[PDB]
Amino acid sequence: GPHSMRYFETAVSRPGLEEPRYISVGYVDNKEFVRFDSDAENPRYEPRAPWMEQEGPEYWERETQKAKGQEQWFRVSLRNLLGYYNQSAGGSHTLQQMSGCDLGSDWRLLRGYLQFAYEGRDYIALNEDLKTWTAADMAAQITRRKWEQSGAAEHYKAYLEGECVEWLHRYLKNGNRTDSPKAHVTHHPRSKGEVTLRCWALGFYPADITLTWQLNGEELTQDMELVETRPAGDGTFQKWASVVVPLGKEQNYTCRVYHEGLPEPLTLRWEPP
Amino acid sequence: SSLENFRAYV
Amino acid sequence: DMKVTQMPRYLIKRMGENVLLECGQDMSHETMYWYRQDPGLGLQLIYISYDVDSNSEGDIPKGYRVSRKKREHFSLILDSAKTNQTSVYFCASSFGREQYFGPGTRLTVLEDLKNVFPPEVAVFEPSEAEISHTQKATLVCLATGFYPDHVELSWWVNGKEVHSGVCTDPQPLKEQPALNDSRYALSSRLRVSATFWQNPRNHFRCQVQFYGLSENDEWTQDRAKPVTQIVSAEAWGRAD
Amino acid sequence: MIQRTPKIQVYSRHPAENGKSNFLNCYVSGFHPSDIEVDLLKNGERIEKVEHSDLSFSKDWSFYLLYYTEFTPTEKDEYACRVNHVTLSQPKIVKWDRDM
Amino acid sequence: KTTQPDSMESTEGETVHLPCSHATISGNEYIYWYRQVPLQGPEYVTHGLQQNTTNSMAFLAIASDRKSSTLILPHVSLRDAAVYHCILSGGSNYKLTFGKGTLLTVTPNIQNPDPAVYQLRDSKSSDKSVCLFTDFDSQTNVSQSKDSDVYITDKCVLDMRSMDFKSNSAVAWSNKSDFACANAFNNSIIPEDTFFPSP
Ligand code: NA
Ligand code: NA
Ligand code: NA
Ligand code: NA
Repeated sequence: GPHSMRYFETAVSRPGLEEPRYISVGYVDNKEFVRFDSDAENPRYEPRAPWMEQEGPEYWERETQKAKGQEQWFRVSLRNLLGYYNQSAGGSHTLQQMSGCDLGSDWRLLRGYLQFAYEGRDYIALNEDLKTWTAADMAAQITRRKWEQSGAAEHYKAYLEGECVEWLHRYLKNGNRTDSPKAHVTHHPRSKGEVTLRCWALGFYPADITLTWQLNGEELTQDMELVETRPAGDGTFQKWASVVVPLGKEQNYTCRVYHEGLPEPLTLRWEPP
Repeated sequence: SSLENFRAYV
Repeated sequence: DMKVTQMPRYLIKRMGENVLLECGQDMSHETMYWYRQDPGLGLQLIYISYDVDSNSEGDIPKGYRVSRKKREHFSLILDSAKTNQTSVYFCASSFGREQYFGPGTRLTVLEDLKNVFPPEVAVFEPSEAEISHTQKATLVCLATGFYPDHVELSWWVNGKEVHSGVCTDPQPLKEQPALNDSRYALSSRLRVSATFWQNPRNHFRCQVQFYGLSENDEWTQDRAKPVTQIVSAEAWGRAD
Repeated sequence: MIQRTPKIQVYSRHPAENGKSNFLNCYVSGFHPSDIEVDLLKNGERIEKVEHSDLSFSKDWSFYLLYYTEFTPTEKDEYACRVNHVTLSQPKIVKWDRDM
Repeated sequence: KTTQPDSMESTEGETVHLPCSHATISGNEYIYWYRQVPLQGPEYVTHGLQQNTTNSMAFLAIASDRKSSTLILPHVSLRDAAVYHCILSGGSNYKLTFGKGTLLTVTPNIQNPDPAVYQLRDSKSSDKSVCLFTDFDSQTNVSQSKDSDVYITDKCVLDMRSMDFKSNSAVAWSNKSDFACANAFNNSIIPEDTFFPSP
């Protein structure tokens, strides 16, 4: 079916030192599979998923060399940015890059991505056509003119339409897979005659999920308390949603869990003894 | 397989 | 707009002296390069500069070092000139598209300056037989007895430098073919119509700029110091 | 330039069971710039063996990291996460509650 | 690495096709073309990543498999004679490796040849002379003398643009008294109708 690959790069300038702080994290279907980190004793790309451990030495040496190239590209770019913004002083000048591709069931490029941020805001992005750029401000317009003159978009398009798609195929074959949520309801004291019912969804992947509380198929008037979706640390996610209900009425309430890995949404409740 | 940026800097 | 500068075009240095070759580009490109090219061989990269103080050795860095303190300039330094560093050095810059090259500096490193000679320049007037046969007139300029091969020949008609109707020998001839230190001869032609040659108000000048010794170059020889100079030969048109 | 302070969540990898090995997590997200200091505390004392995920970011460019350590919960042991960031006037401490 | 033929010869005004083979090219490598006139700074001509590119200087055709390419120069000028270098340039790389390239020679199309050997006299001295071989068709090449005391230049093309006129010439000179314009170019294959004005 549909699949994706992304690389999330962060570079923080340290112009008084040899190179910027640089980290690249790669994802396949939003799951981390590789990473390069300059904060490491011996910086190199490493597998972050067991199915990558069968790639071969040439792959790792090749990826590492590209990262050393990116480190220099980020270092010179950050010096240019320092000048575009009139040497405005700061200890954390940040350039971020996200790139990658979406593959369809029919193996075509659905969408190619390339976008940059400087100082936490959009800077320049390659448009969906993989031919034109959207510039966020005056400084980004300088970059846009430079890249239009040098034909930069063609290099990125060729990567997104080619190498990105080819390697995403290779990875999917190597890695041979959604994890459905397992839910349960916990019961907690709250006030005199009232109780908190907390619906937990655990062990799910992807992170996208919806939790709702209902009474006899109808929505509740109260607003649910919820927590933002959070990683468990094993590649799976957690979330909960709670309601305050009268003591002795708990069994009547139902939690529904909506997730792509579920043939149909879950329905569960707290069962009294 | 990672993208190596086009030689033209920002 | 896209211009890389290099001066001088030619330089003579004694063996063991230091050398500084300069390159400039006012477009503030981040990347600059130093290459050398020996005759019959290709351009070889000495050093590349990715930015200020970010220099990497190329294919043949031995005997050279570089300086990049500002993006507009890139210097090549030879701490102790070797005769085998006699070559043509080209600098280049890039913004990420193509590389833009400078016009080059021809460096000749010599053990001593005893064989350094300026050219003697002569103009040979058009033959009456050519004038009658073709209604055209060819002037020949010969620049002879010079060493090293550090000349720039140009033609000037009525005080204006001309390129039309001109051809200069792409390579000089050796006055004594059997010698490695042979002096050179170079010829050039300037062709005009017979009517233009027949006007006595028309002035022709063959100019040869020779790049020889400098002021800070010590000269202990008896003969006239072969300094950098212009040597010319002139002729006027005539009716008969 | 945009700076954003981290949102913090402190929780266990699996539902807490006294005397059963687990992982204590401190999830920092929505922050900018990426420089951050995160400590996990056991009864107010800094835990030594703490690891963290590889720095990445969300669609609004804000960073996120997970800090974690193996722990065996008990009825009385107390845990927290302590975060410092340039947008904070003082470190922010979040206590672990097993029911949340 | 690229592979090109060592040489290509052409007459001005015709189309020149400069082939280049690069069977081990990678997806991210551009095909760049640079040219260099002897002793002058190299100059960018064109580049492409895939298929065809047209600019004021040339046309570049890249095969669908990207394993070969061709630089096409329609209606070549004498100003196009140079060594042409086809080089692979990694999209992320600033370095280039110049190879041998193809020496392209372009000969003028002499409309009305009138081969002749003229004797030219020095402006200031009456004893100094030079022999000028000129107006011959581009097919003739000029050899050095069999005598080491005789200096013979290679042929040179001059272009008088004001008229639609080009001419080839070579110069010969010597100090030996046995030397004359009638014998000067004896070691070359010159036209049988070469004009030798009678002194
Ligand atoms: Na320029
Ligand atoms: Na006149
Ligand atoms: Na390809
Ligand atoms: Na194309």
